[PDB]
Amino acid sequence: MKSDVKMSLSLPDKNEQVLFCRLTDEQHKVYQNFVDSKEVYRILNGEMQIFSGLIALRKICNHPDLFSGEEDQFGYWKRSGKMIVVESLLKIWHKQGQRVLLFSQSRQMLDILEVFLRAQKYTYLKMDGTTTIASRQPLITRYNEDTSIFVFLLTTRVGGLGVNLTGANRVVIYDPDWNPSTDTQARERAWRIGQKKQVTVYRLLTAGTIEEKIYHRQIFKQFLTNRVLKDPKQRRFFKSNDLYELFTLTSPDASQSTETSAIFAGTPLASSSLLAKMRARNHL
Amino acid sequence: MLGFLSARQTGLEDPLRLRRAESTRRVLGLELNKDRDVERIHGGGINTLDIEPVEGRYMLSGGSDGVIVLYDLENSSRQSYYTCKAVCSIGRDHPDVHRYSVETVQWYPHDTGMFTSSSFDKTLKVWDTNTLQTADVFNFEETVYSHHMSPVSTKHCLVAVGTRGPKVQLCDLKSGSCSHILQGHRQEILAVSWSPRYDYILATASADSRVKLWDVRRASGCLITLDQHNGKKSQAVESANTAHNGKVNGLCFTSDGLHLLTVGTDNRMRLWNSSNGENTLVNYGKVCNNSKKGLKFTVSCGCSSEFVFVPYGSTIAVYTVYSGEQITMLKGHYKTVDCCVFQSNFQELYSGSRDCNILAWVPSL
Repeated sequence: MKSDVKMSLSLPDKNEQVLFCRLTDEQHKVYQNFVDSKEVYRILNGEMQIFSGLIALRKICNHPDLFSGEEDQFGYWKRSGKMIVVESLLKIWHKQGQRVLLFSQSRQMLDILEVFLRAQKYTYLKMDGTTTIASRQPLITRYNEDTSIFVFLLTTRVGGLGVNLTGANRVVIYDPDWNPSTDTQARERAWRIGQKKQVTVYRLLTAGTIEEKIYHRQIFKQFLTNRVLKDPKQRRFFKSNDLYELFTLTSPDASQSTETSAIFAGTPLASSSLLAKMRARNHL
Repeated sequence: MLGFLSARQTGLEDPLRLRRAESTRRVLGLELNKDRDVERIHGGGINTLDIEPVEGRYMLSGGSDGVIVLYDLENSSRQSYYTCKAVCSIGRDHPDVHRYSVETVQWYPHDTGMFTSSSFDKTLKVWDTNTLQTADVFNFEETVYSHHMSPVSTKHCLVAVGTRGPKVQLCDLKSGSCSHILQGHRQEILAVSWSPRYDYILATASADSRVKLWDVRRASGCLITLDQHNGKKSQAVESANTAHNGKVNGLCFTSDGLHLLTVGTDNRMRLWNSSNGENTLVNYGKVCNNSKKGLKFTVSCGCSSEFVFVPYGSTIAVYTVYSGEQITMLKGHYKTVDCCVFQSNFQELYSGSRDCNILAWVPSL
């Protein structure tokens, strides 16, 4: 790990927050209609693939215009709470003069974010799967060398592993993924060797929705990997039924705390050593 | 023999000469014991025996009724006639008794404080000999035909288990890992035996008429496949290179570990160069066996010539390993003999058979 070898190489401090972004009332109505519509009922009956319902709810939590399909054009940022928080963070960070990585698993919502950035006056650069590979290295370089480009747009899985995006200072993960490793790679890509300034990661979640359960699954898988690879003894965080049931909507009203904080509420052998080890392992 | 004593006193011959010559003479004079008896406690046939490697005093015996009896072979009485009394017993009333026949029992090498027993109840149990309680249990998806711990390993403590599955299991007695398996056989693995010479060399004999030597550290399958003809009938390896023309149901490395004795259901025993698996073409004649499970047979140690004691019907056939010459038939059992174990300290033999008897063969005079 970077615990025993840390003293040999430097590492700037990294802070990370998980913002819980309330659903907008129209977005909330669409989500509740979907979780009450007969499609999720058929999913619970097993007559239809649950996967389409998952994709649909992820689309809803990203932005209603994905699922549903002036100041009313495609992808208006005022109709999804996560885009409200992205508005606030982008404005504040631009006033601070920092540089942003904007991550999202969906390329369609990546394009929605592009259209939003064009609606604003932020200079930006995009690299995704649609860009030719032979021209991927220039864009990164142009972002890393100057400061006249503010926000760089990614999905978590484009480019080679660990493309050198060092000139960025802040990073926002617009939506969680099922794999913990792709989000860990997203945050790692900005915060690598030879990073000059403190990098902070903001994960955007919608509370009480499918996205919160995606983050819970991500933490659960990370815990499983850690238990297997570093230490078996580990404080248990989760419930079997609550972790696996992921077609409900309980948005917080701020009277009661969010599900994540409720879950994370606390924070030669001489035949006798051989026999001792056997009986020790067997009593457990 | 007075010549032997005189040569030893006068330094003409090394005492090694007298020791090994007298060991060979004692083995040749093996006969039904005149003044010795073994206590009878198994309700069924004895499938396996094991005298502890250090001090050679205590003997384990697994019966077809699932009980495991621990005998003291020392004549602690003052008479010339004694019975090998049973010290301990995993009987039918023990909470951890095997539900079916115990097929292999083996003392832990390097220490007598632990032993192991595998049964057709799909379990390899590790017993603390003092408390006589199961220190551990390894469960298998299919019945165990044989198992063996390395008699040499100061480093590893793996138990090689051969079940009716086509995979050789390696159960780590250090922190319990029974996941390791060896692929390459195709039918039940009727016998397994670690090399006494090389730490990580394991020979496995299976009903597919093949014997394979594995370096268990290795990631690339078996080292050698034994071939009767050594290449006279050569074919791309899918079904050729068979050790026998039947099921190979018994393995035994020689005392030095430089050769391997394999007995198969084609009524043949064969001797193999353990370093390249070449057949040495030692004849041995016809060795009658039809056992559908593993056949336990042992070799002599500390003698001028090495001997092999093979169950032969209701008898023990004693052969010279490197010449194949038939020494004799020990004839005292009433049913087919399942196992024979050799006490090397005094050139004694203990044979267990289906007649619920353990018979002791001692040198005469």
